[PDB]
Amino acid sequence: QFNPYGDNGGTILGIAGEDFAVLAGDTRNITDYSINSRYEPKVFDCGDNIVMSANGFAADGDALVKRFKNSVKWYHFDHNDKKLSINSAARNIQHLLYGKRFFPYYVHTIIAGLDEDGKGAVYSFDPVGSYEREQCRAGGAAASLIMPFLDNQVNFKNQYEPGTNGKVKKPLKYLSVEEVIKLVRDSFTSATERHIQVGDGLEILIVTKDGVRKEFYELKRD
Amino acid sequence: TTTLAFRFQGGIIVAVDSRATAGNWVASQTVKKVIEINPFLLGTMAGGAADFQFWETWLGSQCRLHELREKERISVAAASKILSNLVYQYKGAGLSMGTMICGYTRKEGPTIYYVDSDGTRLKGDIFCVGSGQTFAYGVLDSNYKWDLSVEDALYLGKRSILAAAHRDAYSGGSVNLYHVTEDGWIYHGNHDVGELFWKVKEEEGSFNNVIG
Amino acid sequence: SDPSSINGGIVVAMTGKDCVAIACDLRLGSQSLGVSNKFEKIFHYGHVFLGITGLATDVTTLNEMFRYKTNLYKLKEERAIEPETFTQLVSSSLYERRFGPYFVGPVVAGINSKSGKPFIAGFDLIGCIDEAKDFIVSGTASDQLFGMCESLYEPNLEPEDLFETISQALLNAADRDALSGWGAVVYIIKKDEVVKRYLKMRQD
Amino acid sequence: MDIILGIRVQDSVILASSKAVTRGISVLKDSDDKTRQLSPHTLMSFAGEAGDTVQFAEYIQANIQLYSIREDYELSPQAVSSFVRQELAKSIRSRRPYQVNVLIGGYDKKKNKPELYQIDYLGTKVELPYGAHGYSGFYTFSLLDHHYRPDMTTEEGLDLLKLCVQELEKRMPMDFKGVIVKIVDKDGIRQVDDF
Amino acid sequence: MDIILGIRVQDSVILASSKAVTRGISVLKDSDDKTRQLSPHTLMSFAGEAGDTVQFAEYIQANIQLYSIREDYELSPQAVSSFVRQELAKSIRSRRPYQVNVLIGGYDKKKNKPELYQIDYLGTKVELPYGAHGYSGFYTFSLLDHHYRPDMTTEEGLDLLKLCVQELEKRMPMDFKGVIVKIVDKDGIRQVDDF
Amino acid sequence: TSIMAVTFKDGVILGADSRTTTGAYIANRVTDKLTRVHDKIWCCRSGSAADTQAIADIVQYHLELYTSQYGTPSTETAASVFKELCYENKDNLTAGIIVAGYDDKNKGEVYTIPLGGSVHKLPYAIAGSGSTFIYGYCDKNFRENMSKEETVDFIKHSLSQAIKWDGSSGGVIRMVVLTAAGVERLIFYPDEYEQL
Amino acid sequence: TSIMAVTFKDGVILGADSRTTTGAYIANRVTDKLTRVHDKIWCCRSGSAADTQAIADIVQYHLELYTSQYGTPSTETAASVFKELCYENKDNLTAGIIVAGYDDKNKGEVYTIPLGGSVHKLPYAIAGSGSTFIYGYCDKNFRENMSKEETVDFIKHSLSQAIKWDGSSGGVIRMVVLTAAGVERLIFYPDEYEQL
Amino acid sequence: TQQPIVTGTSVISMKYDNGVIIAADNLGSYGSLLRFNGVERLIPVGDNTVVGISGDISDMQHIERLLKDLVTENAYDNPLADAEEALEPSYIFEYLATVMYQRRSKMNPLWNAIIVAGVQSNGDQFLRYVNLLGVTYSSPTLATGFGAHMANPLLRKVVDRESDIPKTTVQVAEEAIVNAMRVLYYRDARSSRNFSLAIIDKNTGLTFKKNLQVENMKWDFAKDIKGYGTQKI
Amino acid sequence: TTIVGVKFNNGVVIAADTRSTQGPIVADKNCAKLHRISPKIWCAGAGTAADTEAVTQLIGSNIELHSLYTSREPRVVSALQMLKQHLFKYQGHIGAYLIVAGVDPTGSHLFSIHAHGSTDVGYYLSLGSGSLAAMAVLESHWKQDLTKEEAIKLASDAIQAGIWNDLGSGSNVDVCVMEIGKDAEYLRNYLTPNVREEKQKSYKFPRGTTAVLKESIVNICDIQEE
Ligand SMILES: *C(=O)[C@]1([C@@H](O)C(C)C)NC(=O)[C@H](C)[C@@H]1O
Ligand SMILES: *C(=O)[C@]1([C@@H](O)C(C)C)NC(=O)[C@H](C)[C@@H]1O
Ligand SMILES: *C(=O)[C@]1([C@@H](O)C(C)C)NC(=O)[C@H](C)[C@@H]1O
Ligand SMILES: *C(=O)[C@]1([C@@H](O)C(C)C)NC(=O)[C@H](C)[C@@H]1O
Ligand SMILES: [Cl-]
Ligand SMILES: [Cl-]
Ligand SMILES: [Mg+2]
Ligand SMILES: [Mg+2]
Ligand SMILES: [Mg+2]
Ligand SMILES: [Mg+2]
Ligand SMILES: [Mg+2]
Repeated sequence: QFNPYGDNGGTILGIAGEDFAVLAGDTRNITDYSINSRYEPKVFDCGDNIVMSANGFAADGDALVKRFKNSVKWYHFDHNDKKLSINSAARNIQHLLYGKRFFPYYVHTIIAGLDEDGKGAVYSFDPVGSYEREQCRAGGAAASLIMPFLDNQVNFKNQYEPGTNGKVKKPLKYLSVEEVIKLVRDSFTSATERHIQVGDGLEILIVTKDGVRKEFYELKRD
Repeated sequence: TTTLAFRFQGGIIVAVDSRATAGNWVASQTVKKVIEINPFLLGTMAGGAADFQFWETWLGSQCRLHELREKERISVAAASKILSNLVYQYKGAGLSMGTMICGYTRKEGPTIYYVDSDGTRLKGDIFCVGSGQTFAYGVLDSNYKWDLSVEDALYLGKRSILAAAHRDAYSGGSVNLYHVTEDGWIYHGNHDVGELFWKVKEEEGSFNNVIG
Repeated sequence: SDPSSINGGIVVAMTGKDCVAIACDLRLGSQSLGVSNKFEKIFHYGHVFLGITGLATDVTTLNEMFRYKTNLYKLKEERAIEPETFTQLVSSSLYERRFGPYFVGPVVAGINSKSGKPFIAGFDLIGCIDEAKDFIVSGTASDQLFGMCESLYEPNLEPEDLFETISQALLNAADRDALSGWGAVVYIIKKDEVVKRYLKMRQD
Repeated sequence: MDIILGIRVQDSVILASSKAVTRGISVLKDSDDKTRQLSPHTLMSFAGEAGDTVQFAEYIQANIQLYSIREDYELSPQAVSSFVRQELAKSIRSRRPYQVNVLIGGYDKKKNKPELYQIDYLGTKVELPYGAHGYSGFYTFSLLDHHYRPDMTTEEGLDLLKLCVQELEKRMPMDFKGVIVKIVDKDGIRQVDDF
Repeated sequence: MDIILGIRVQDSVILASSKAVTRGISVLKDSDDKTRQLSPHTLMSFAGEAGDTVQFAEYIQANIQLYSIREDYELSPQAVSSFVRQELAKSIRSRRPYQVNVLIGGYDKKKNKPELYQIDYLGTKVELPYGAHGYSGFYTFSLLDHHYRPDMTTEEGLDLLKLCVQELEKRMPMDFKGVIVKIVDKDGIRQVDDF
Repeated sequence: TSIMAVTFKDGVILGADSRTTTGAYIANRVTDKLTRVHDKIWCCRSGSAADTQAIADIVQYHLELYTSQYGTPSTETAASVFKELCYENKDNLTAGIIVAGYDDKNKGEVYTIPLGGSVHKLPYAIAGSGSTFIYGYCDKNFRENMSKEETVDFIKHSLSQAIKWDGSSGGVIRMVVLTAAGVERLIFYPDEYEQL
Repeated sequence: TSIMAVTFKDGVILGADSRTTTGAYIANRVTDKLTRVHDKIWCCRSGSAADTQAIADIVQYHLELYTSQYGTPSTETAASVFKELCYENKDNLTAGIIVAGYDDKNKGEVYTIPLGGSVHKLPYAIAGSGSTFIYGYCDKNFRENMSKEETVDFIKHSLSQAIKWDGSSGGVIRMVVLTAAGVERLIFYPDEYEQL
Repeated sequence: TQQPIVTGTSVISMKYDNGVIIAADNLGSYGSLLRFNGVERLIPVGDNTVVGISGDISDMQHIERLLKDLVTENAYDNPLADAEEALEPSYIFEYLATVMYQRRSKMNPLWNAIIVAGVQSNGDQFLRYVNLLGVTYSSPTLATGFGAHMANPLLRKVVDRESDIPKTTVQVAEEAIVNAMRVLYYRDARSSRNFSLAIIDKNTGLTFKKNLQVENMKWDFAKDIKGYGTQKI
Repeated sequence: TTIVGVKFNNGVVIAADTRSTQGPIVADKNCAKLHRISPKIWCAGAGTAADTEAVTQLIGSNIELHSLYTSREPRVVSALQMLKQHLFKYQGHIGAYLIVAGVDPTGSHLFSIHAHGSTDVGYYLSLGSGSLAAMAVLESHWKQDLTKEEAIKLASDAIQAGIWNDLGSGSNVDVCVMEIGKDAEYLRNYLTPNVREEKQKSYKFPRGTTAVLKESIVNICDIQEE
């Protein structure tokens, strides 16, 4: 019997800052126990200061990103070159995904950017379109390895203030872009060590009011 | 998932948990299981998350078109039936939905309709839906009265979710409270179960089995 | 259906400077239903500590079995069993049930009384030994624990620092697992003193 | 069979067990006592597959009664529960396992303490203040979590038990034809004939 | 849903239908009315798969109400039952059939006679003095065979119906939370609020 | 089924057995598996008898209509029409067809069309259940530009062996010769080819 | 797997390819499928490698013990011991073994033992997946009382074709000659036999 | 949904300093039967692109006709068909990738794995993969089927990353490809000795090599190997 | 798992990677896959990790007793015969795939064993999920009459091919050289090309960060005197 789905592995990570947002993802692409490519870009600039990644089955992931980029283009034509806000992009992606409710895009989608007040924004989708704004979200193969670490080191979960003994929580102080990138890099370094589908390279897309910037870092190739 | 909604003297209380699970994996602790259909209608999330979000957002569009055409607020009966008739067309296809359509109108008063992906549509006073529904029902049934105060009703709904959050592995995270009046719903905050459990344990004297 | 994830639960072990640490959650369940918040998964035979995850009836059975075996060991050898030796005993005992195994994920931890060397080890259900220097993980949130341990851990931590690391590793891993939590315990083990600490965590 | 409950209070253990025996489409009996006295101060209730339940219960009963005669001494509830667990743990890897879940309520005369043990068919033992098997816990645990105190009297325990049974009678689809309630304390075992 | 009964006496038709709505492990409601008035002197009770039951009942109701307005005339119970049968007979060979069993109780104003029709989901129609769907008949038919007379009064019919419900409450495993009883006669349809 | 087509100096020769089996019962022991789609374009049929007959009948119709409009079709054209039917309906067909024909320009040509619907132009082709047992023999014994008598012997010996070992093949060995001279039918009986 | 044994004037010769495949991966391209159960009684192995090795090892043990008590065993005796194991354990074995040996009294003998466990004494035998493609060739080209050089050529040409068509067969062509003179091993490489 | 009948095995390829190399054997297998020995699985499009195809041959022949038809269609009303508006490797690939994903989405796939190798207008090397699922990826080395498992490791020793491409000459690259083809012949049970190789260079253009053979094979050591363990003779 | 064996002039060498995995998760990053059957007979295992460990210990134990009984150093063919007959008896259910190598009074030997009980002889062999990557290197660079230094290089290069290209293999390269008339040298972590880079941040917590309910001393000591 023909199986229309496949698993291309990979892992992605989105983190929303105070006035910025990052969307990172490893550059390894696999099937079963073989490496297809050590550098296959997974996170994309879709215009209007929005970045997107659709992790899982790469054919569906590429199809979706392609259709969303197309949706941005036609939004400009139909509505006098108006900028597509991140919340509007999120709703639009829901309809793209739910449009194939009974033959789904086998991907876990994440987009990132700035909201209309200029604050950092990350949205997270399931395969059939259910979405939600979040401060922190890892997706893909090593998502189970990364999320607990982010609960602890970003949201300071289970951390309390010395001397008080469980009475006073650690205050939720804001993280800089330099501080977030450190947590992203350590998340992927750790994930690479313990997950076979993660490695080769890390590509980070940083979104600010000034625009979209890229940063690349090497990962272990075993 | 634990969601409840019950009718009382002061309108309707809606209370839900916040946890989302894919197997044993806790996908999210901050999920919004109450959809704000419009300023006067609410809907709850159980079963399929996308199906709920998509079709009850769609429902809000249909309710808006109704009051534009008819120059009048849509009834809770009519709004619930639009959704139940829709999912009935999709019956067999594999939609997964269990929701309480909650509202307060002049002609009906406070009304709750349980709507199902099997096409079931039931009017009722108390409803609990989800993997932790039986735990919530226990607290509700033993403590429910029509003449509850808005303050006590809000607490009962909060406490009933807590009961389920504790025992049911697939429920927890935090509790979202809503209070539905004729002039619209009123949000009554997000309450972390971690902090709420200890607060309730001490103040209420309950959960003596658990060491704190 | 899957025996290793009916009851749920987790164990984690770590090494530090002249010390080891082993920790576990307290949940026992019947799939979605939480049954007990006092089901400890760490046991000890002399100065050798054993954590066991998986099917609860086997956890109990194996504890009783290793108590049985280490007691006879002590009577004949005229000394307490060591972590290295006990590890081999666990491996032997599991493999003899090769085609009808105990559905468990054991974890050994302790300090060798003669050499003073910190020791930890892990096993699969069938007896294969994983002897790591840094840390061992086991249970329904093992993926989460691997992620926490890999980032949080650094070598040669002092006992009181190691406590914080292993505790935060367990707590945050358990909170991302439906079948783990409902309390937690941490053992800090030194050559001639052992401190046991119950942790305060969310009860959902 | 269907519903079996247990609650350990200050000075006693209370076991409640349904009376219905349903075979397919018909309720053949509405007065069935799903329990056996293992020793003067130890009671075991049971629920599971037909035949296996009674066969297992009577088998355990005989073994404990044999021990009592041999040593002229009553085993502690803890000792009896450990014995029962081992038999079930032995059973689960047999050719045809016993499909039986049990609650063991006993009063330890040495320690002067009531004790409730919950053991499932796999041989999974837990000591609890209150317990249940099957779908029973799903309705009653939220009420027990709320109201239970370790210093409750026997009368207060029965009232909390009535509230549990009422909730079951309201929300369970199956008609279990009420429950037989039995109390285990320092004086032994007795049945509450009106409930 | 579960239990629906029907009995045709001298001058009326009596329909009894359970109040429980169970979804899986919980009884979501205990006051559900499993019936629709098709016309002033025709009542239809129903039981089957969730959703399909109400959807079908309301669909039939709308069609009969449409006929009543168009012709300014009430269709006979026989005519309504034949229409309903055809819809179910049409349904059984559809893509997704209606999984609904019905009883149609009506009073024919032309012939001055009560009439009870039993129709299953396949479109199998039978006119009867008394009828049931599902497992309900298995308990009640022996009692109805024994006691039923064609010249019974409405009060006698209700007493025989109580005896049927009592037998169901004794021997059925499921708790159906009692029944709503409705009477159809020359004066129309009314509900017996105490039963 | 044992079928083959072989090109040679003067043109091409098609060869086939005559056995048709339903399980182990021989439904027809004198079957004609060499069938005509045009004057000098024939085919050998293997697989489903219903499918291959239905296909061949459609091809004959297409080439008859082709001829009415555009004159005589090439062997390549006939093979293409076979392919189009076999490829586009691959899910519902079990047909292994060898197409053979004679032009004056192109001379003898052989195209084989296996289950998939692919086309393969070859000097000679073998197919059917019985072909498996003669891959070795045919490869060792085939030469290009053979004479008529040599090619008849090559086919006769080959199918003789295929018949000997394959239970699904048997009966008479039918052959059809395609040259400039015309169309010649040949038949060879068991008593002749078995003693080879 | 392509294996064969052929009797001739001076004795018997066993032949085999050297390919061992796990699916489409060639696990071993230089395998020795010609194995010794006694000084001048050898066998060719096809089917499960584990099964045929286990069987051959047991037979060697039986013939070693036979020799200690009753002197040199016949080729028929060796074939009988193979059969006994293959027949009595037919439900749990996948083994197709050709037994070949040389007596002075009986000279060259060949026994084939297919899956079932039956025994068939033959002038020559072919087996393995690759044998299907050379039934025609071997039947047409085999003669009784051939010379050593002729028999080597017959085997070399046969297995060459079997290798050519069968993906499961390949590598080198190993041979073992059994005569009064003794035991001679032969090997033939791809560059030699492919151009035949 | 179908099953592949007549199949083609590995296609292997890599980038070098001035262009790309691609290769594939000339076999059309029918299960374990090595049925057809003269099948060309490298199909050039224009003078700047070569499409290498593995998997089902009937579907390959269909794809071959689509590409032939694509060249015809591009020439229509196009004065610059042999110049600025000629078909690029990127155009040809994207077309195929669209078709492959559409066909998998109708549950009726072209049962193939395809590698499009070529050189763009600006001299840039193009090398990208697509298969029956519509999955696409690019890499300095690309290989299908068994090639992925055995060829890539060898080719990655030459070009391990992007920065190794300018350091790799056409002679070194071709040597690595030819060696890889030998290894596949040793170890792939559905391969043949005969193969075709194509080089697309930005300076010297398209060089298509037919009727190549695997040579310099090591088999001599086989004579020493005897039995399966204990056997000495 | 990538394991290889390579014959050379005066002996045999085996090598292996050091990654053990449970599904897609790496359990041990420095796993020891080279097992000792006897002092000069070693083997590398793939497949079910417990089975390969267990079956080598059992045969190794029996080989030791056999060596003591016969007053002779153990032979590789004995280890081979005992392993295959054991594995055959269990019809593949004991999932042990082994490359057995060693030196004995007969000479130097190299064999492979599969789970169903089949054995093979060779000058160069590879097993495991990375065997195809490793065999590609072996087929490209192997020759007759390799020196000790060349065989170690070839063996470790074959393992590296598995480490980099196969996801089932990784971390370090273990080697064991068995030369005739010499002690077998076990080179643990012969290569270390996968050290983790320094992290961007230290995650050492401030003391008193975790919330605690109870503390207590555990009594590990025996029952005391007086
Ligand atoms: C609840 O219904 C639930 C939640 O994950 C979603 C987010 C509503 N749905 C499920 O399928 C699982 C089992 C959860 O209970
Ligand atoms: C040959 O292919 C064959 C013939 O019966 C028909 C007449 C072509 N087809 C079959 O299915 C049987 C088995 C024969 O091989
Ligand atoms: C031959 O029969 C064969 C060889 O691998 C072994 C070495 C005999 N057996 C098989 O299963 C494979 C497919 C080969 O045909
Ligand atoms: C290797 O064979 C392998 C290793 O984990 C062990 C340590 C030998 N075995 C496996 O099952 C996994 C998948 C690895 O390939
Ligand atoms: Cl025919
Ligand atoms: Cl073999
Ligand atoms: Mg990795
Ligand atoms: Mg948890
Ligand atoms: Mg919970
Ligand atoms: Mg239990
Ligand atoms: Mg071959």
